[PDB]
Amino acid sequence: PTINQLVRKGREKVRKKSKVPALKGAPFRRGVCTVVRTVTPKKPNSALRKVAKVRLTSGYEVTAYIPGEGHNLQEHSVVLIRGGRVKDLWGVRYHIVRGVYDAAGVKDRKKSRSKYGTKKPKEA
Amino acid sequence: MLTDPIADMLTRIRNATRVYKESTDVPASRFKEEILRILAREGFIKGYERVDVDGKPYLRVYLKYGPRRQGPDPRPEQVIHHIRRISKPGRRVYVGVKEIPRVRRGLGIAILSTSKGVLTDREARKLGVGGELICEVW
RNA sequence: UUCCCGGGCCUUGUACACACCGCCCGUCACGCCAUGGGAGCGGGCUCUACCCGAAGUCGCCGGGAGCCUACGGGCAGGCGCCGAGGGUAGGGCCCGUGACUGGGGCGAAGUCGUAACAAGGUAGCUGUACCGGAAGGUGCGGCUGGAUCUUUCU
RNA sequence: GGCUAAUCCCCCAUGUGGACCCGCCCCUUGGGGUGUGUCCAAAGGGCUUUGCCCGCUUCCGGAUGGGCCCGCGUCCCAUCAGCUAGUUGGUGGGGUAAUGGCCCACCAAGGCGACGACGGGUAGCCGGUCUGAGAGGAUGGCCGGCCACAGGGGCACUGAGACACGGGCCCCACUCCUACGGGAGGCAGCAGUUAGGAAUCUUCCGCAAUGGGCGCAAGCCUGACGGAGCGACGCCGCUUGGAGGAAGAAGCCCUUCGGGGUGUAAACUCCUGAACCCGGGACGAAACCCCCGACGAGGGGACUGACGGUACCGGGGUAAUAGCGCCGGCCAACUCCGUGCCAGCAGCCGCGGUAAUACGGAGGGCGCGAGCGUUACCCGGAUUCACUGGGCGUAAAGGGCGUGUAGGCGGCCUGGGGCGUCCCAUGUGAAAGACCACGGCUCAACCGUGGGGGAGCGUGGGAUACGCUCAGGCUAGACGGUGGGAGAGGGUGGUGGAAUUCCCGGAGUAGCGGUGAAAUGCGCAGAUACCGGGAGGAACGCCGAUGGCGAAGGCAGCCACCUGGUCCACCCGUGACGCUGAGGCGCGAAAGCGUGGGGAGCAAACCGGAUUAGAUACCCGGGUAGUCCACGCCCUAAACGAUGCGCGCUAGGUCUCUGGGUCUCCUGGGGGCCGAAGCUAACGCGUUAAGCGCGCCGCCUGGGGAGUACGGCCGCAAGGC
Ligand SMILES: [Mg+2]
Ligand SMILES: [Mg+2]
Ligand SMILES: [Mg+2]
Ligand SMILES: [Mg+2]
Ligand SMILES: [Mg+2]
Ligand SMILES: [Mg+2]
Ligand SMILES: [Mg+2]
Ligand SMILES: [Mg+2]
Ligand SMILES: [Mg+2]
Ligand SMILES: [Mg+2]
Ligand SMILES: [Mg+2]
Ligand SMILES: [Mg+2]
Ligand SMILES: [Mg+2]
Ligand SMILES: [Mg+2]
Ligand SMILES: [Mg+2]
Ligand SMILES: [Mg+2]
Ligand SMILES: [Mg+2]
Ligand SMILES: [Mg+2]
Ligand SMILES: [Mg+2]
Ligand SMILES: [Mg+2]
Ligand SMILES: [Mg+2]
Ligand SMILES: [Mg+2]
Ligand SMILES: [Mg+2]
Ligand SMILES: [Mg+2]
Ligand SMILES: [Mg+2]
Ligand SMILES: [Mg+2]
Ligand SMILES: [Mg+2]
Ligand SMILES: [Mg+2]
Ligand SMILES: [Mg+2]
Ligand SMILES: [Mg+2]
Ligand SMILES: [Mg+2]
Ligand SMILES: [Mg+2]
Ligand SMILES: [Mg+2]
Ligand SMILES: [Mg+2]
Ligand SMILES: [Mg+2]
Ligand SMILES: [Mg+2]
Ligand SMILES: [Mg+2]
Ligand SMILES: [Mg+2]
Ligand SMILES: [Mg+2]
Ligand SMILES: [Mg+2]
Ligand SMILES: [Mg+2]
Ligand SMILES: [Mg+2]
Ligand SMILES: [Mg+2]
Ligand SMILES: [Mg+2]
Ligand SMILES: [Mg+2]
Ligand SMILES: [Mg+2]
Ligand SMILES: [Mg+2]
Ligand SMILES: [Mg+2]
Ligand SMILES: [Mg+2]
Ligand SMILES: [Mg+2]
Ligand SMILES: [Mg+2]
Ligand SMILES: [Mg+2]
Ligand SMILES: [Mg+2]
Ligand SMILES: [Mg+2]
Ligand SMILES: [Mg+2]
Ligand SMILES: [Mg+2]
Ligand SMILES: [Mg+2]
Ligand SMILES: [Mg+2]
Ligand SMILES: [Mg+2]
Ligand SMILES: [Mg+2]
Ligand SMILES: [Mg+2]
Ligand SMILES: [Mg+2]
Ligand SMILES: [Mg+2]
Ligand SMILES: [Mg+2]
Ligand SMILES: [Mg+2]
Ligand SMILES: [Mg+2]
Ligand SMILES: [Mg+2]
Ligand SMILES: [Mg+2]
Ligand SMILES: [Mg+2]
Ligand SMILES: [Mg+2]
Ligand SMILES: [Mg+2]
Ligand SMILES: [Mg+2]
Ligand SMILES: [Mg+2]
Ligand SMILES: [Mg+2]
Ligand SMILES: [Mg+2]
Ligand SMILES: [Mg+2]
Ligand SMILES: [Mg+2]
Ligand SMILES: [Mg+2]
Ligand SMILES: [Mg+2]
Ligand SMILES: [Mg+2]
Ligand SMILES: [Mg+2]
Ligand SMILES: [Mg+2]
Ligand SMILES: [Mg+2]
Ligand SMILES: [Mg+2]
Ligand SMILES: [Mg+2]
Ligand SMILES: [Mg+2]
Ligand SMILES: [Mg+2]
Ligand SMILES: [Mg+2]
Ligand SMILES: [Mg+2]
Ligand SMILES: [Mg+2]
Ligand SMILES: [Mg+2]
Ligand SMILES: [Mg+2]
Ligand SMILES: [Mg+2]
Ligand SMILES: [Mg+2]
Ligand SMILES: [Mg+2]
Ligand SMILES: [Mg+2]
Ligand SMILES: [Mg+2]
Ligand SMILES: [Mg+2]
Ligand SMILES: [Mg+2]
Ligand SMILES: [Mg+2]
Ligand SMILES: [Mg+2]
Ligand SMILES: [Mg+2]
Ligand SMILES: [Mg+2]
Ligand SMILES: [Mg+2]
Ligand SMILES: [Mg+2]
Ligand SMILES: [Mg+2]
Ligand SMILES: [Mg+2]
Ligand SMILES: [Mg+2]
Ligand SMILES: [Mg+2]
Ligand SMILES: [Mg+2]
Ligand SMILES: [Mg+2]
Ligand SMILES: [Mg+2]
Ligand SMILES: [Mg+2]
Ligand SMILES: [Mg+2]
Ligand SMILES: [Mg+2]
Ligand SMILES: [Mg+2]
Ligand SMILES: [Mg+2]
Ligand SMILES: [Mg+2]
Ligand SMILES: [Mg+2]
Ligand SMILES: [Mg+2]
Ligand SMILES: [Mg+2]
Ligand SMILES: [Mg+2]
Ligand SMILES: [Mg+2]
Ligand SMILES: [Mg+2]
Ligand SMILES: [Mg+2]
Ligand SMILES: [Mg+2]
Ligand SMILES: [Mg+2]
Ligand SMILES: [Mg+2]
Ligand SMILES: [Mg+2]
Ligand SMILES: [Mg+2]
Ligand SMILES: [Mg+2]
Ligand SMILES: [Mg+2]
Ligand SMILES: [Mg+2]
Repeated sequence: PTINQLVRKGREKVRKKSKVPALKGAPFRRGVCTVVRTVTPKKPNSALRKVAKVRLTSGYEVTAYIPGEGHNLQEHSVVLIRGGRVKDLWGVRYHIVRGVYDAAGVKDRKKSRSKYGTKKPKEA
Repeated sequence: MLTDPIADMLTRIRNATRVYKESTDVPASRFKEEILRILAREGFIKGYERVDVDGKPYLRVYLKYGPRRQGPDPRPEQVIHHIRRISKPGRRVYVGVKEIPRVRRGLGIAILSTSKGVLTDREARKLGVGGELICEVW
């Protein structure tokens, strides 16, 4: 565009759209399980993925992954939403944080403890 | 009507040299002459002379090239590799003295028009004045 | 040497490359997600017109209808304008829930079509118009972004 | 209701001076001087009471701190385009410290807006901060400056100053008290409670320091502050040892059973001595005050701590926390086992269905280390909104075409001005921060002192090339004149022949027609084929091109009239009159709409016949709208060169249309094809540029959702933008 054209009109700044209205801006959000169930992932993969419906302190309702080996979450439990997606599932935009509230850390996991929220084992 | 006679002259030179013409006619004016004189002194052209084509003033510009080359494509190096208008009608750039740019680490030149007259970058700095930044050449 | 089967070479088109036993479009059904229209109803704002109108400032009166007085006036008090806010009437706009309804998006992968890609088997595309529930068909005009009877499916 | 003091209130006086009206002078907005008239002052207290202190009154100036005013800069939406009645201005007045529609009266009819008014959304602004090579983007916590608010809203009083957080009045909501009449409250002060939340501290110490208020002082007050406490929240320093120690223990892992690894790692040897105990133990503090001096200057002298018995110094003195992420590629680090499209992983591509360096554990390894990861958010990368620094023939992207408004841009020569532009000086650019230097805490973080830099703006001076401007001049652009052209360019009227259909007549039988083959259909009321005549409508064979014209859509028989564009020669006239062009306005194939006509052929819809598994379709027989004319709408398109307009510049060859020329050829203007340089992702483009440049307009920013929804404008509707 001619310079006079930019003076007239000017470049336009590109707005960014939130991939996560966990929101109220927050990093994490407390919520309550509605359903706890499994789902069947996208085309190239097969498994039973573990998810939960959550009502939120934000007054929001979202599907959340329940990462780990075992999971104790039940229908009425309270839980902390992490954010970040599960790619081969549908519209699951958030993960549940293990170790806090009613979601206990993965039983007997020795390697990456922080993700999965389990404390340090014992030594002989 | 040329919309930018200066850009037009520079471009004529560019096209001329790119086909290895011995010389090129640009329609004459004082300002064009000053720009030329600068080139000629800097060695980008052999020189220029005034001439009447169809009883009209023109500046005939004698271009300058490298020695013949070897291998495929014997065509010689250009003495003017790069000739470019900076300030154009419709965006006119003017620089202060602290802003007069070093061109190609000194191997090139910038031509400014100042109230001391048409200078090169070095000329302008040493004279301590800025002005309109006309073109880059290298 | 036309034809049938298999094959070789050159060329052309191709949306195929698991490579035509290919690909894609589309319909009905099944599962979820977001959305449009939307009767009626819940709350909000805003303007305009009219009515009510606190406090206070200002203006007027302040009178043998009050208080003070050095008779110059002062205070109390009354009235008025303004005025927060309230009501009424209508106009406009924003959320909320919403009977009923339109497509859309995905999804295991089912259903029946065979429109498009090879001249895809009626060349395709297109604006418009009519017909069909829809894919599509046809009319008219345009484009080359076209190759040298019917007769399926994998 | 009554008593009473004052530095409380009021009256006369003195008028240094001052205020006001009027006159005069100088300055020029209401600044300064002057004269007459008028009007306005005061407060007392303490002392060693003969002199001094603390005060009081009027005036002039200073200083500091504010009010008001102007230029410029200050986010998103045009699906917000028109907004405005004290609105815009005037005279007079009110009000204030003061200008002002700040307010009222009267008069005029104005003011603002595409350079974005009005509307909606969001938001305290800045010094700075984060990021970035920079430009830029993002942000404004803490600290400094300004603004604003003190539960919501309005209002004023008091005062130098407020429309007043811990002042007042009223209204509303809320909490409490209530004898039901009525009252009381305001932590966005410190600390603390509670609710909400992913989440944010002690109801600490102290007036010792700095600062603030009052007081002559002594002194009092100060949740400002100076500290301490809590939280790896950040930054910085420090520790978990140091040296010796195997041709290399055990355990654990790999094993080709030969061995390889963890690894000098450990044990162990020696050495040092974080923690810890003892002792000493601050700086921050010198004034206020006392003495001499005159309550001064000067000189001298003494009191004064939360932090704290802390930091620190001296003596003693124990080997004394390590974890967290990763190890398929991006990316530094590989093997074994378990699991078998499971369980799981996952930032992206992807990994897992029997050898998994990708899941889980183990060994080992890499990276950081009192931390390491994660999520969220900002810049980055992203040249992915491209000023630096991008694009549009086929990838997204040239507007259907024109006319032109605003605006943007502008040939050659001369002169004036000096607005842009440039240069010097100067003021401003607070402090903090950033930078540099030196220094202070053992270092650093942190801090001090100093230096420099700095866009922008104000004032003064200078320069004149370029841009602007004014004045003059030229003719190379542009238009004109004269004289030649070629043309399906447009409008109007007329006219010609071939053909189809129908009607009339002659002659003439038995079929014609149609398809792959057929059938419907037409023919004994005589068709088809042949001849003659009539009527009507629509379109123009050959010429015809690989041609011409037009801005595009588009334009083809012949004739006449009206009319647009354009090319060449002459070089005659004007003298930059130019280019582009948001809006606007006009044109705009076909189909479609309205009112009237017209109707031969063709023909969506439709009615039939075949083909087919089926048919709505492809083929066949009919057939209405429509196609044609008038007038008025519609405004789309593969409206295509999928290529905006103009200008200059950069090899040729070849065919062609149309001018001029001394006509092989050359010289203009068109249409094509190959191809220089060059360009391009390639295909291709190449003097008809997709090359090299300049001006202006339009347009693009992953694919879908979608040219959809909502809004608005237009339209009779369809539907368009
Ligand atoms: Mg919500
Ligand atoms: Mg030459
Ligand atoms: Mg500057
Ligand atoms: Mg064969
Ligand atoms: Mg062979
Ligand atoms: Mg081969
Ligand atoms: Mg072949
Ligand atoms: Mg093709
Ligand atoms: Mg493929
Ligand atoms: Mg395949
Ligand atoms: Mg009233
Ligand atoms: Mg009264
Ligand atoms: Mg009223
Ligand atoms: Mg619905
Ligand atoms: Mg097909
Ligand atoms: Mg078809
Ligand atoms: Mg076809
Ligand atoms: Mg069609
Ligand atoms: Mg229909
Ligand atoms: Mg049909
Ligand atoms: Mg067609
Ligand atoms: Mg395409
Ligand atoms: Mg085609
Ligand atoms: Mg069949
Ligand atoms: Mg009394
Ligand atoms: Mg009393
Ligand atoms: Mg008395
Ligand atoms: Mg008094
Ligand atoms: Mg007196
Ligand atoms: Mg006097
Ligand atoms: Mg002052
Ligand atoms: Mg909208
Ligand atoms: Mg009004
Ligand atoms: Mg006042
Ligand atoms: Mg006035
Ligand atoms: Mg303006
Ligand atoms: Mg706000
Ligand atoms: Mg930086
Ligand atoms: Mg900002
Ligand atoms: Mg601050
Ligand atoms: Mg308020
Ligand atoms: Mg209040
Ligand atoms: Mg309030
Ligand atoms: Mg206030
Ligand atoms: Mg308070
Ligand atoms: Mg809570
Ligand atoms: Mg604290
Ligand atoms: Mg103190
Ligand atoms: Mg003090
Ligand atoms: Mg005092
Ligand atoms: Mg403090
Ligand atoms: Mg050692
Ligand atoms: Mg071993
Ligand atoms: Mg020892
Ligand atoms: Mg001391
Ligand atoms: Mg001390
Ligand atoms: Mg004495
Ligand atoms: Mg002294
Ligand atoms: Mg010690
Ligand atoms: Mg020792
Ligand atoms: Mg040890
Ligand atoms: Mg690697
Ligand atoms: Mg992992
Ligand atoms: Mg196995
Ligand atoms: Mg295995
Ligand atoms: Mg495998
Ligand atoms: Mg592994
Ligand atoms: Mg991995
Ligand atoms: Mg692993
Ligand atoms: Mg390890
Ligand atoms: Mg550290
Ligand atoms: Mg960028
Ligand atoms: Mg960059
Ligand atoms: Mg983008
Ligand atoms: Mg650019
Ligand atoms: Mg810049
Ligand atoms: Mg691009
Ligand atoms: Mg076009
Ligand atoms: Mg103009
Ligand atoms: Mg010029
Ligand atoms: Mg100047
Ligand atoms: Mg300066
Ligand atoms: Mg500074
Ligand atoms: Mg400093
Ligand atoms: Mg910086
Ligand atoms: Mg030091
Ligand atoms: Mg510093
Ligand atoms: Mg100046
Ligand atoms: Mg001069
Ligand atoms: Mg001049
Ligand atoms: Mg101009
Ligand atoms: Mg002139
Ligand atoms: Mg003529
Ligand atoms: Mg014609
Ligand atoms: Mg005609
Ligand atoms: Mg006839
Ligand atoms: Mg007959
Ligand atoms: Mg007969
Ligand atoms: Mg019959
Ligand atoms: Mg019959
Ligand atoms: Mg006949
Ligand atoms: Mg007829
Ligand atoms: Mg022909
Ligand atoms: Mg055409
Ligand atoms: Mg004509
Ligand atoms: Mg003519
Ligand atoms: Mg002449
Ligand atoms: Mg003349
Ligand atoms: Mg134009
Ligand atoms: Mg226009
Ligand atoms: Mg049309
Ligand atoms: Mg039509
Ligand atoms: Mg009609
Ligand atoms: Mg027919
Ligand atoms: Mg049939
Ligand atoms: Mg038919
Ligand atoms: Mg395109
Ligand atoms: Mg287009
Ligand atoms: Mg362009
Ligand atoms: Mg040619
Ligand atoms: Mg000739
Ligand atoms: Mg030509
Ligand atoms: Mg080439
Ligand atoms: Mg190439
Ligand atoms: Mg070519
Ligand atoms: Mg050219
Ligand atoms: Mg040329
Ligand atoms: Mg061109
Ligand atoms: Mg290109
Ligand atoms: Mg998208
Ligand atoms: Mg459309
Ligand atoms: Mg309508
Ligand atoms: Mg349509």
